[PDB]
Amino acid sequence: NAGVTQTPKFQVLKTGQSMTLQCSQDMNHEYMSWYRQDPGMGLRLIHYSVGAGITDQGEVPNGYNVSRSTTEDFPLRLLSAAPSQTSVYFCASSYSIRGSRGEQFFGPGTRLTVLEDLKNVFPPEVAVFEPSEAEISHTQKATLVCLATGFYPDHVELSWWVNGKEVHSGVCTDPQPLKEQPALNDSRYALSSRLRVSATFWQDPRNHFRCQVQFYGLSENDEWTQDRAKPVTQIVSAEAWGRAD
Amino acid sequence: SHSLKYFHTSVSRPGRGEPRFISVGYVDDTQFVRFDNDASPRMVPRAPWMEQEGSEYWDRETRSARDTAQIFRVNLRTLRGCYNQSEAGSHTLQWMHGCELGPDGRFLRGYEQFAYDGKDYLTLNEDLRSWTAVDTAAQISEQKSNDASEAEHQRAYLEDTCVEWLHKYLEKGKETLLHLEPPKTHVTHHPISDHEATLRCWALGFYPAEITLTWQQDGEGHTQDTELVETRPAGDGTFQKWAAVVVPSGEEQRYTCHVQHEGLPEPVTLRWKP
Amino acid sequence: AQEVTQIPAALSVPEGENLVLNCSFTDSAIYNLQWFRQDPGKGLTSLLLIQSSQREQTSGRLNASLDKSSGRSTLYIAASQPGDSATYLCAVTNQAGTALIFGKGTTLSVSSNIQNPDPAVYQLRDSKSSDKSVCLFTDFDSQTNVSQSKDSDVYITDKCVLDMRSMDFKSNSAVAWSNKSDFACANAFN
Amino acid sequence: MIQRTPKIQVYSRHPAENGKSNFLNCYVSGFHPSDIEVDLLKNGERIEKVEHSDLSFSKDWSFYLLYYTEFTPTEKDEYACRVNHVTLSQPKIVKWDRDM
Amino acid sequence: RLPAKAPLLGCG
Repeated sequence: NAGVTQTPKFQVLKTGQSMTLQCSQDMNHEYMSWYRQDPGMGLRLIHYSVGAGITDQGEVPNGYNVSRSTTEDFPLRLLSAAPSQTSVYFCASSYSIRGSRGEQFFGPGTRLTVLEDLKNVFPPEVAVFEPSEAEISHTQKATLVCLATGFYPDHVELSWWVNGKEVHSGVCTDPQPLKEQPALNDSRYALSSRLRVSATFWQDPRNHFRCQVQFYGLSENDEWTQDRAKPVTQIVSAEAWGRAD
Repeated sequence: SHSLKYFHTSVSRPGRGEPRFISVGYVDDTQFVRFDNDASPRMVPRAPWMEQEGSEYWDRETRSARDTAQIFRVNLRTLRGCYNQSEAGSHTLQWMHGCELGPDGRFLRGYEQFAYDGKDYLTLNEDLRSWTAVDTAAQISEQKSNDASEAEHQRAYLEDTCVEWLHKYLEKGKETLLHLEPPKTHVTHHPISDHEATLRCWALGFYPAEITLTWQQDGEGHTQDTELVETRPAGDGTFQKWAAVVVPSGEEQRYTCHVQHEGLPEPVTLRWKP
Repeated sequence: AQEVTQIPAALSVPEGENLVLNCSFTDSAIYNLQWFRQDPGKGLTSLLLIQSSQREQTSGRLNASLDKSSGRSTLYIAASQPGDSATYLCAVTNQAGTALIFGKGTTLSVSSNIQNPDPAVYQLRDSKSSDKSVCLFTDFDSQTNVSQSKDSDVYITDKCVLDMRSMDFKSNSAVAWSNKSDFACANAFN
Repeated sequence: MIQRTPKIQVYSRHPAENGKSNFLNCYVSGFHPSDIEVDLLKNGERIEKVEHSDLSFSKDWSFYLLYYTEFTPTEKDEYACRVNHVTLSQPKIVKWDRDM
Repeated sequence: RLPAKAPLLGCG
């Protein structure tokens, strides 16, 4: 069983556009539900189903439709996208609500951003900054900094790759991005991450270090006539080799 | 006693969409609310003394009825599977629940019963803490619910919410709800053959619905073989009933009708006079 | 409707310390209460399910209690660890018993104990181009808060902790940068 | 699955007097299932301004409905209740008897 | 006033 699957993971919408968030589960569950998650608002119920062909309104149904023609599928339609519908959308299912078998399974979520204008959409610029001479000599450790700048909306996944292998330890990224113009409300974002290895490992020139930023921008569907490359979903990365200094 | 009862009916119509769903509310023998998902698909007032409730009440009651309709749709699918019936046939799920007050006005008792296709399915025990299977294999869903938990939620409703609101309703409609209307009584004579005549004992314009009509013969302690009609509504909130006894023609004045009703200080006795 | 509150919204405890996450709900007529963990950028994962007739549920250092009548659940996290750092969400069955209603969650941060702090600031050069650099404040105490810039041409990140498991070594760090050359990494942090 | 045939009572709210406004009642009770067709007739013709009570049921789960209309009984006019139900081979017509 | 909860019926 795959459990609860959601597509897409990220989406940009123009105000007024329609959009179906796909949800499926292969656990034969009767009970399925849609939530939106917003800062300082928590997880709010949009619509829910207690079986095939049966749906009802939740806490915040307005602006959204659902259908449940099968057990497997519970699609959520935004009829006319508005900025207020910018949120993270979670689909959930359970074997029961009232029973001992009451465990609720969530999908990975869909990050949706609705914009008045796609004009404001930019991919990140990425640079890797090599460790300090002073840090190496003092600590015998080497900190690399990755910096992603000028991206909008906040649709990024930053990952480190050492010798073409994804790093899961010796790393931390900022919990939030910074607004580059905090005053402006359509402000682009900056994000930093750190990779710390031994002075030994950094000083080995056979070792390759690459910071990767996966940006989720405009899909093939979206119109784009600006004197500027279409800011599509794309990877932007920066590299550095070790040095025996 | 006083009682607050609701009568829920769900009828599947496969191919023609979601089941038909109706709820009616009674205080004693007076209907005061109704929900119909075919009708304004909302809970609406059905007594004059209910018409000045706020949208808050009607929105809440509408959603409780709606949610019951949706769960009864799931229950109808479960019961179809349980009795291994075709998906083409129409089937009926009925739910009755009520609370009653004693003389003191405190909770006297509660009850709930389900029926599938007009037959007893599941009954809430008198202790309101478990369910009794009347039909074999009848239960609260073991897999998707809990017998004790379901009983608990209904117990709280019956002992608390049902009692509280029964008091509110009895207060709102007290001019009609707390008035005892005694039966207007008379006896009619209907010759049916050369040798026999029907004596019909009438009770008209009475409230509440509970009433006893019995025929006796002078010189006989036992009551006679009696045709009783179903107690029927007049349509103005009062009820009608008659009891008939077939007697030998010419011997009509030897029979007495005896009428018992809450609104009568003592039993009334009638005798046909030519 | 059923209303779920979680107190507090944000919690920060030093690792090794016991902590309680609180959940209160208005309607005691529930079938189940459920606790979930949510890591950043991910979905919810169920930790504990407590049935209406049950009083407590245990999972290692997690022990949740349920008091229906009072309308309370307490998730007790014994001897808290940095890896417990997440958002904890409480859910109960809605009034109809057809869906789950969620509290707004508690964001828990279990701060890593820096045994021998060695606060320093360093300057790091871009691997591609010179005259393009960032400032790194590192090896500071977990109890030391990173100050906002107050310049608007100087950007300063919040702190994060990284784990060099190979050397059983943890270190906090924050980054600062600007597009002006009248800016040194010295006293860039305050 | 049980099936019970409707019991049909046709009667006035008040003792009938020719020329005096009244209410004609058709009370259908003791039937299952709930699906039922009911018309009040004046001289064999369906009455249009007919109202009914909300579907309820008795101790034994059998359904009951009150169909009614405002009417003025006369010497010449015959009133009846036409009831169709799955238990009936043909629609049943019960004439208003003023002594029933 | 109606109950908020309708019991869920089952089999066995």
